[PDB]
Amino acid sequence: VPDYTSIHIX
Amino acid sequence: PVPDYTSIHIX
Amino acid sequence: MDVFLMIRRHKTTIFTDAKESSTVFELKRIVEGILKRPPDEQRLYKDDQLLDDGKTLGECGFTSQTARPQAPATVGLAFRADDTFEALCIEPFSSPPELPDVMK
Amino acid sequence: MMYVKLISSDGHEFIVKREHALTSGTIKAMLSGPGQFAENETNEVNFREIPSHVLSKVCMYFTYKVRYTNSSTEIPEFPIAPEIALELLMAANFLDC
Amino acid sequence: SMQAARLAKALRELGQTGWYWGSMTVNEAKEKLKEAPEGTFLIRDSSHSDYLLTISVKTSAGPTNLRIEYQDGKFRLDSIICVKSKLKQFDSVVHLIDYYVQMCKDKRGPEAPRNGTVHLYLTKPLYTSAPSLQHLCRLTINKCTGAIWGLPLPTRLKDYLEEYKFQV
Ligand SMILES: [Co+2]
Repeated sequence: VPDYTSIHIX
Repeated sequence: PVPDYTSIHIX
Repeated sequence: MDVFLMIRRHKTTIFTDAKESSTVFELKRIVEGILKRPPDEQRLYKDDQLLDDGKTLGECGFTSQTARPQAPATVGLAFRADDTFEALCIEPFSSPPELPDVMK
Repeated sequence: MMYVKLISSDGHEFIVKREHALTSGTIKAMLSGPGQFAENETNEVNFREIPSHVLSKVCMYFTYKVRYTNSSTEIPEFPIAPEIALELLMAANFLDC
Repeated sequence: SMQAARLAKALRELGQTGWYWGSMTVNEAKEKLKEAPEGTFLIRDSSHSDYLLTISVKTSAGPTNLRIEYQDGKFRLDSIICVKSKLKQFDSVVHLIDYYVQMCKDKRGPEAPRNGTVHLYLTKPLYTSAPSLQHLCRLTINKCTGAIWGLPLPTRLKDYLEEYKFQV
């Protein structure tokens, strides 16, 4: 349901 | 390789 | 290494396990200790194919990937009465009702 | 004995290991409960409202739960088809497992 | 409801998941997720003093750890830079994981990046123990529909389904 988001991990 | 502990960054 | 099986005959189903390297005859000994009938009065099947005592369970097609605990493989069981064997018969399970409208 | 017989509502007889059947709390209270020492005891449990297709699935959970309890093996998924999920939910709640 | 009751319910839901490992060091999490597919995750106790929960995830470059912040009655992921409105926060920590697993159902195989800053990915958990058959049926039902109050079930069981509406 929620829109995809590009999540970076640093 | 990835670090043992990381935090997220939304992009 | 361990394989998980459903030995079925008529309305009887046995949930048991064995080693993939163990043989069909050793599986008939496990049945002998449960249904009280000797191995020479037993016939084991995988679908329509009859299994022979010499082959191992892995050679018959029962591996760790096709005989898992959450999905055991079915082994047919036919008994001998007097001179001739009985025909393989497995009573099917019941049928679940059709899904509700909101489900799927 | 090592094995116990579980009979479904439609007469199907499932023979499973006693230690596996004790995963159900209801069955454990029945086999390991009160009784009479001198009287004969039946090694069969009858379920009048659990069908064979549901009871066979419950037994697979008994094998699944005991196999992956106190073990280092990675626990795989337990496939539950939606067409039996509600019947299975009612039986699981009744058997306390 | 007050803050302590919300947190107690969130911790109860954590214990019902089956992928909460409690005490677990960083290396033990690296061993269990060394050969696991990308997206396999688990929640364990945080060895840090200012945190309570930590996610161990198998990413493109191996297993890592994400600390879960708990501020003002809501659970959040540790972030290096954030805008408060743009960071998801929920009273239930299982709701937080279920939120990102659902979002990452449309994540990009060949179309995925191959080298650079690693992208987060969550799919299936790594169970430490087999959950109850009831809970497994609850997950299957939840993954099938969200309108549980029309199902042919006794009202007692409908309350059980309402206690855990997540798909993971
Ligand atoms: Co990128």
